[PDB]
Amino acid sequence: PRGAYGSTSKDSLRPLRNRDEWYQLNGGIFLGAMGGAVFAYLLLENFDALDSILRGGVNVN
Amino acid sequence: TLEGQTPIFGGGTGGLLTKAEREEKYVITWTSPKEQVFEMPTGGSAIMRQGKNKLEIARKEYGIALGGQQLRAKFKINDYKIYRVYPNGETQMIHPADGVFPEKVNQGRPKVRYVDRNIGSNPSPAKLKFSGVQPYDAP
Amino acid sequence: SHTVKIYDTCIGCTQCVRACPTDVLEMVPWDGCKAAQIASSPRTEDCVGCKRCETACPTDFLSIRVYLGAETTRSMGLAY
Amino acid sequence: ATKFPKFSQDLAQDPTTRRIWYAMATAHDFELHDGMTEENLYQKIFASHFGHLAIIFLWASGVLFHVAWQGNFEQWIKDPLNVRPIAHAIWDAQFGPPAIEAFTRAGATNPVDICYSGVYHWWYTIGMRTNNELYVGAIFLLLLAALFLFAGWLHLQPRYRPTLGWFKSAEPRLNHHLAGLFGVSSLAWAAHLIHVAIPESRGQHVGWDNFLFTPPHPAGLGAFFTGNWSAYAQNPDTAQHVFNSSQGAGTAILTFLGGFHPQTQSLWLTDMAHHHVAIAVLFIIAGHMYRTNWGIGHSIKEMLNSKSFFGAKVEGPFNLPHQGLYDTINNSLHFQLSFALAALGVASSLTAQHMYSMPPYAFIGQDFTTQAALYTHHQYIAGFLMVGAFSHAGIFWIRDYDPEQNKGNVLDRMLRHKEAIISHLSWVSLFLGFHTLGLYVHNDVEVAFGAAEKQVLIEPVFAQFIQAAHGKALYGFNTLLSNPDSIASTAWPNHANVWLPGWLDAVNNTTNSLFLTIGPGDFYVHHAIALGLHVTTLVLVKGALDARGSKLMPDKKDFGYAFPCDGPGRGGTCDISAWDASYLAVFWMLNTLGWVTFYWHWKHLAIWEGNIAQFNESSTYLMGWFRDYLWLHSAQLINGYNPYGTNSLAIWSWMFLWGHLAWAVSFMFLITWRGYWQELIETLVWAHEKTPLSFGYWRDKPVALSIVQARLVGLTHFTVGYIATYGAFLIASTAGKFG
Amino acid sequence: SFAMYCHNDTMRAFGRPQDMFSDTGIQLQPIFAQWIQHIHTAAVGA
Amino acid sequence: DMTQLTGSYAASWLPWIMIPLIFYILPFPVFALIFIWIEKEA
Amino acid sequence: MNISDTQVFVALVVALLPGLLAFRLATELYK
Ligand code: F6C
Ligand code: CLA
Ligand code: CLA
Ligand code: CLA
Ligand code: CLA
Ligand code: CLA
Ligand code: CLA
Ligand SMILES: CC1=C(/C=C/C(C)=C/C=C/C(C)=C/C=C/C=C(C)/C=C/C=C(C)/C=C/C2=C(C)CCCC2(C)C)C(C)(C)CCC1
Ligand code: SF4
Ligand SMILES: [Ca+2]
Repeated sequence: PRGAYGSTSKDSLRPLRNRDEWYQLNGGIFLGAMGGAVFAYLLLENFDALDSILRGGVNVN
Repeated sequence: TLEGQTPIFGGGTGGLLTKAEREEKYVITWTSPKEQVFEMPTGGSAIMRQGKNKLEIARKEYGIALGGQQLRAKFKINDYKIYRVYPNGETQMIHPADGVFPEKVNQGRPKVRYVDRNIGSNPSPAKLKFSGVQPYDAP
Repeated sequence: SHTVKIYDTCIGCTQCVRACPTDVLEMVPWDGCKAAQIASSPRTEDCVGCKRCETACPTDFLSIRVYLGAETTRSMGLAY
Repeated sequence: ATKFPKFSQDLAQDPTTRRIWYAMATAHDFELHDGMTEENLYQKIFASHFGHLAIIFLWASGVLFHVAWQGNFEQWIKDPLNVRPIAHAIWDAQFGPPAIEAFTRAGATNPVDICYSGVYHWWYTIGMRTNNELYVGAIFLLLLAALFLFAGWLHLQPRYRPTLGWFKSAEPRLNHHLAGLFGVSSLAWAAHLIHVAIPESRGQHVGWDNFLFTPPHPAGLGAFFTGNWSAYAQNPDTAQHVFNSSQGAGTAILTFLGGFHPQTQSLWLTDMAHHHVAIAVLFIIAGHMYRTNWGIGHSIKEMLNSKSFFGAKVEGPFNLPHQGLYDTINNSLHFQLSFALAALGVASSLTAQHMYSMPPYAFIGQDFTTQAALYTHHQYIAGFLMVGAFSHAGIFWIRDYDPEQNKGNVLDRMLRHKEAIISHLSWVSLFLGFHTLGLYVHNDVEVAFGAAEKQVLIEPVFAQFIQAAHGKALYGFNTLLSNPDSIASTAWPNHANVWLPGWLDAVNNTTNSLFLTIGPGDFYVHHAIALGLHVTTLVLVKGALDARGSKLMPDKKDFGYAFPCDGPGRGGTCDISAWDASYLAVFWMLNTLGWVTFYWHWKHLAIWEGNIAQFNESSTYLMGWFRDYLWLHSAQLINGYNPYGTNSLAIWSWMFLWGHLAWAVSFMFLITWRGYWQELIETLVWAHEKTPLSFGYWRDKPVALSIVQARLVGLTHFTVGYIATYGAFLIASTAGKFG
Repeated sequence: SFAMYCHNDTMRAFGRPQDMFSDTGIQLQPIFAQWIQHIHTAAVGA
Repeated sequence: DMTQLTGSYAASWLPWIMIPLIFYILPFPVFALIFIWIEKEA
Repeated sequence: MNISDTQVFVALVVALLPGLLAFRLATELYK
């Protein structure tokens, strides 16, 4: 590879020197991004229930 | 390698653990005049064979207890030896260290950790502040 | 490891060596007592600190002293 | 080995869970750290003290901020006698609607806690009126804590690390801490009372915006420099003065009236200003006693080493050899810490004994729960400080005392008759215990058998005489201040008893706690307190004096302050170290302070009820304490929640049981000992190794807690349960029956 | 056994009796002991 | 109303988020930090 | 009349100064 990802490059800030590492990183990135987006979406979609939760309003009944 | 036949034992829960395979293990070997029943150091009874035996034990105190209080005191067996076995395979014989039992004085043994005074003359800790020397280690 | 020291009041009765459950002590030639022998502690790495040796010592005060120190696997008496 | 702990390779090489436990226990024992020098010891301590000071300032900032943010300080100003001060808001998401309603009170629209620390009364007396003033104080303390945090870092940089000689210079430190830290601070506080607090108590606002051009007295500073100091005492606050208003308000800034302000039932603000003025002068004078750099001044080393009394040959002060002591204190940080802890312990006891009897804050004497909380808080802290004074005294004997440099001096003499000291302390404890308990159970049997007239009821005549000598005419004695014709009351040469009319009014007032009437029930409990004081002293003194050694362990000094035992030999040596004596003494300190706070609380409960006769007739036998104090006053506490609902006492109910639970857990650590648990842990170690799907494995081998660690952990649960159980009962039994 | 008592104390203190382990909340009926009582009563004909 | 946790004080939404953060959100990451600190090899 | 939203936010920002200095002192004492 050209530049910082060549064999002789000593770039300590760019340590993923293998293609397989990059593909595994990409798979993790996609799955984690989808999971985090869905987690935020679920928290926001249930914001009324979660706001009652964090104020103790679910303990009326 | 350590030679000898393991005593007849059906298995127990007080045997070796991960420490035997990871850090160290101990082996006690002895010769008996006959087949007889002895007590395993960690519970249960085992049958020592007619010839020479070999028992694997988790701690050195097990060998001293078995050899000292059972083999010597009860079965009149005085030729037991304790080895320390490391995971790499290195084996060293540790008891009796020089072939003579420690309670019997043997020539050539040096004095180790001997203090040339009575215990009441140890210096006060205030004299040895910030020096790192304990009162019992003071000259 | 624990530290085991032997002082000059030892009378060479061999009782501390016999009482040791891990063979830390042995008896060595000496001339300071009638028995012509004194206790030694060459194997303090195997000392557990039970202080059985101090219990067996007949002199007053003790001719053998155990000072509990850094704890290791074998000093803690751990089979695991 | 592990990096943690950085200060001990012996612990860092420990392969068991004991390594983590002991790292936290010995982290602040700087002297035992690897490669620790004396100079590095003092420098690390000096920076540590900066951190502790910053923590105190942050703590005070948090108290101010939460009151200004969520409290009701401004509402409480308008009616201090009927408005409940608010500590902070409650945000517990597990609350139900009944709990939310129960804790929504004191005029708030959200759940809140009721402040019982007295900070509302304190800030009100010192002239704070608005939440913005509290907020500015909170912000100021944040910056002050930042200043001390930076100072600690600065004095660790290589150029600013003080030398060991700087730390050892005792005379300049005493001069600056007496004249400056005690004197100038007292003078500055008196300035705050004169310039701010007193004008604010008269309806006049004085702040940073107008204090430069608003004189505190009409005579100005001219009266001070011309010698006309009496102008400051003219026209004091009238007996009809209304606090925080100009109605009936005088102009004097330094009076010496004595007694209490008739409305607030607290000490006069102008009296407190003159108090800190006179205290400042005395301490500034005291700060010039020792020589630093100009020849004049005493040398403490010379005074201790002196052997001539105006020519006559003497052993020393009071004909007692004090030589060699200067180096003993100056080289022993534990000796210095022992005096500092003892002085703070006595000061904390004096705070508790004097704040309830002479309330210094407006209307704080009428906040019954606050009064009980403050007295119990400062007495228990005093007991802990007293234990620490003797604990570090025992540490001094082992670590810092050497017989050679103290040969023949007064410190060596004490060690040479320790048996006489310990045996006589044992006799006093036995005499007090046998007769105090014996008289209780004698009264128990008589009252139980319907013969309450057959009780032994010794009158506390000696203490009653002291109260009469202070002006209490209730007992009918006619001595000293209770006798108007006595030379003490008249002060015949000068008649300068301008304090006496105010003092006598407060003394003979039946609505305050100034010299509460005492009878036979008070006689017995003080002898219970004397028993507790002497036994706790006996345990602590015996541990300190036997720290070097005893017949059972002649060489105890070579083993350190805290070791488990010396084995089962020689009969057995459990709890033989000096640390163990401090461990045992905490049990007696808790018991003694229990008797002290039980007595204070029950006596004040009877007075506040209007049922003083209950205490007078029931405190003479132990069943009266158990029935009319414990059982009787627990009723409303244990009904904070029940099958019918919850009220505001539900927290004190839950914490009451929480303290009992922590107390019970301590018994496990204290009764069961290590070898039982080590064998059990070994069995669990086997189970884990043989169970599939349990991929976890210990990096540190699980071991039972050490012998010493068990005593400490058990003592901690015992103490925490002790404080939590009584604190919940103290708050609930007083706040449930009053404001 | 015991930590559910602590659960009950906290629920009752919170003013949440419906979350308690009780006959009126989360019920824990000893059905096997109740069954034995019914069997032993019906054995004699009662 | 007294059926929910509320606050009449300024920024009453602060306890709404700070109580979860300090008590059951951050403490486990904090324990993880300390655990890594006390287990690091020399 | 208790403090306002701005005052609470100002106190939070101001508290960062002792917060960072506490970290500096703690790490310095660790040396
Ligand atoms: C790590 C890993 C591990 C593992 C895996 O891997 C395990 C496993 C086992 C098995 C085998 C068994 C069964 C289980 C049960 O049931 O029980 C438990 C429970 C639980 C729950 C446990 C727990 C589990 C795990 C831990 C999980 C974790 C997760 C989390 C969430 C984390 C979190 C984190 C954050 C940061 C906080 C057991 C047991 C026992 N343990 Mg055992 N573990 C361990 C850990 C631990 C520690 C630390 C300690 C101390 C505390 C102990 C303790 C104990 C005791 C006492 C006992 C008993 O008894 C038991 C037995 O033996 O039988 C028989 N052990 N274990
Ligand atoms: C499942 C049980 C449970 C749990 C987990 C909580 C959790 C909580 N409650 Mg709570 N509560 C409960 C049951 C429970 N409650 C019940 C049954 C009641 C009665 C109905 C209450 C009544 C109640 C009130 C009235 C209040 C709380 C508060 C709180 C919060 C503060 C944390 C705490 O209590 O101390 C946890 C303690 C610590 C984390 C310790 C901090 C670390 C310091 C440095 C220790 C220092 C020790 C100290 C110096 C030595 C002692 C000093 C002492 C003598 C003064 C927290 C959200 C308070 C709140 O709203 O907080 C914002 C509050 O005001 N609760
Ligand atoms: C200003 C006061 C002061 C100072 C500077 C010291 C300083 C010291 N003491 Mg000391 N002490 C004091 C007051 C003080 N003490 C008091 C009042 C008592 C009586 C209770 C004691 C009783 C005492 C004993 C019995 C021992 C010491 C020891 C020590 C030294 C080592 C500290 C240690 O073990 O690591 C730090 C230790 C800890 C952090 C202990 C953990 C906390 C304990 C268990 C309390 C439980 C926490 C509780 C639940 C909540 C508290 C609030 C939380 C934030 C911690 C150190 C020089 C030890 C020593 O010198 O060994 C030879 C020792 O054995 N002290
Ligand atoms: C209710 C609990 C209780 C009681 C009554 C005692 C009693 C005593 N403790 Mg003690 N202690 C306790 C709990 C208790 N402790 C706990 C929990 C601890 C923590 C471990 C300690 C730690 C401790 C230490 C460290 C020390 C004491 C000391 C003392 C003695 C000093 C008081 C004294 O002489 O009074 C007089 C004696 C008594 C009141 C005891 C009762 C006497 C009985 C009632 C006489 C009855 C005679 C009768 C014929 C008996 C019937 C026959 C029967 C044998 C079958 C005394 C024997 C000190 C000591 O021994 O100094 C002399 C001491 O150094 N104790
Ligand atoms: C029903 C009445 C009653 C009872 C049952 C007791 C019971 C007891 N008293 Mg007691 N006492 C009482 C009334 C009573 N007292 C009265 C009215 C007084 C006068 C105020 C005293 C004054 C008193 C003192 C001064 C002492 C006791 C002691 C004792 C205990 C041992 C007494 C004994 O003979 O041991 C058997 C006797 C011996 C083993 C040796 C003799 C001990 C005596 C008391 C001292 C020698 C007498 C001599 C004149 C020196 C006096 C010293 C004194 C001036 C300080 C015992 C628990 C002693 C105690 O608690 O010890 C710890 C103790 O020293 N009592
Ligand atoms: C730890 C708890 C504790 C302690 C130690 C005390 C201790 C004391 N309380 Mg007390 N008290 C407590 C808790 C406690 N209390 C509680 C919880 C309450 C409930 C609120 C009370 C309520 C209370 C009241 C209401 C009174 C006391 C009083 C007293 C004192 C009695 C004085 C006396 O009779 O001596 C008698 C001594 C003499 C008559 C002296 C005789 C001559 C001697 C021998 C001197 C001889 C000349 C001398 C050598 C020369 C001087 C030399 C000098 C310069 C060195 C005493 C100091 C009384 C007191 O005086 O308070 C100030 C008092 O009226 N207490
Ligand atoms: C030491 C002082 C102190 C103490 C004990 C408390 C206590 C409390 N605060 Mg608080 N607070 C303080 C100062 C303090 N405050 C200051 C100075 C500010 C302004 C920045 C705030 C701002 C604040 C907000 C905005 C909120 C609280 C809340 C709370 C409660 C829940 C805990 C929480 O969420 O923390 C939150 C803490 C912060 C946002 C910052 C705290 C900053 C202080 C100075 C840190 C102190 C660190 C301490 C000294 C080091 C301990 C050392 C260790 C050995 C013990 C609790 C009653 C919550 C509440 O009211 O619930 C009902 C809440 O939402 N606090
Ligand atoms: C530097 C710093 C800082 C900052 C910080 C930050 C920037 C933070 C952030 C943070 C964040 C931003 C975080 C986040 C997180 C996240 C998470 C935690 C997530 C989770 C998720 C999940 C759990 C998911 C799940 C899932 C999946 C996976 C699939 C299916 C679905 C679900 C949803 C289930 C500050 C200034 C403060 C201070 C100073 C320092
Ligand atoms: S028991 Fe004591 S006297 Fe006997 S040999 Fe050992 S050290 Fe010497
Ligand atoms: Ca619900």
